[PDB]
Amino acid sequence: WKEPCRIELYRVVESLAKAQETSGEEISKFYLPNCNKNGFYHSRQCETSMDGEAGLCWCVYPWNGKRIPGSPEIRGDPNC
Ligand SMILES: [Fe+2]
Repeated sequence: WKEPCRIELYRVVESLAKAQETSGEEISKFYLPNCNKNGFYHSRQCETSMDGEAGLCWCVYPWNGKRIPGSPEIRGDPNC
């Protein structure tokens, strides 16, 4: 797609909404694609947190949102 992150974000949000309907426990962290305004992926991708815990972050190729091999994953800005 020309805006792969934007498209994925919409789909993930829809899927999350559906999952929450039947979810056996309230999920307070989840991954929403972190998109730039052009519809691609920010180099940094972070888990969304709603529980006062830092989300995991990792680094991705902006054109596909796939984790860069050998790049770090930490609960903080990995400095991608
Ligand atoms: Fe970026």
